[PDB]
Amino acid sequence: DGASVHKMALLVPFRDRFEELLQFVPHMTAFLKRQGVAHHIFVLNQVDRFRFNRASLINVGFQFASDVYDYIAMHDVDLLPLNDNLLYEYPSSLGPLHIAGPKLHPKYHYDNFVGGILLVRREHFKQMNGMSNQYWGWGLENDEFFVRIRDAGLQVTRPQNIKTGTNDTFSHIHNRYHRKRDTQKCFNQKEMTRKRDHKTGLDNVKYKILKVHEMLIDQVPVTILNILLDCDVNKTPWCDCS
Ligand SMILES: O=c1ccn([C@@H]2O[C@H](COP(=O)(O)OP(=O)(O)O[C@H]3O[C@H](CO)[C@H](O)[C@H](O)[C@H]3O)[C@@H](O)[C@H]2O)c(=O)[nH]1
Ligand SMILES: [Mn+2]
Repeated sequence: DGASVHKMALLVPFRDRFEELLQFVPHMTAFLKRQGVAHHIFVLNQVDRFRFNRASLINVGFQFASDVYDYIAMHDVDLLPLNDNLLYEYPSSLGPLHIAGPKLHPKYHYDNFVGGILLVRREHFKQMNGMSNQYWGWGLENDEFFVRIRDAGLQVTRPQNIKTGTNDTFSHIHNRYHRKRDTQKCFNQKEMTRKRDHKTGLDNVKYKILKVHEMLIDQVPVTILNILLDCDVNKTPWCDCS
């Protein structure tokens, strides 16, 4: 019959979370198969020694993923949906589809939280020049992206009529001592990362993909990108506070 189907690039920024990944892959694969979502998991493995930069990794994963994927899911590796009514569907013309809304997320409950699991059309992501590159270490990168969404004249949509709440919609298995949040600030990080970034994004992220690995986990194919991010210490020296 030849019908076209939407295809989701599941982008998972990643470093030192193997145990999480082993739970993530079978869970998401089963979950998405149940709702018939065609997709592939890309593990975006940061292999430079700078601080963790999930936003730049997402930009890299976006560039790498084939054009056949017409939308992406920017997805934390430790955050699993427990409710089948969370549809990972092709977002509407309105803008990004935010799965892990503040009324459903176990921890983050502010109105404009768009983190955890955020689905974006290829065209919309392109239109916004992707994510800022200036976020090294934990925090703020999704909040700046929220402003990009608005500046592009788009809106965030979230699932409606979800009956579960903050305690039973997602599993967030992330112990703050086990997997520490890198909240250090150095140089003028605080002042700079709190400012909207009109200068960097998808179009100027600097990197090399050193290696592409094809992995199977219990028969499920997953792609690993070993990504070497570059840091310009003349611009973002807080990529390394050592
Ligand atoms: O050293 C790290 C740090 C993070 N991650 C990945 O990045 C994801 C998000 O990082 P955290 O789990 O450490 O932070 P939070 O639990 O506070 O998550 C929220 O805060 C982050 C702010 O940086 C992101 O916005 C994220 O989407 C949002 O759900 C992780 O799940 C994991 O997939 C790694 O792989 N290695
Ligand atoms: Mn987490």
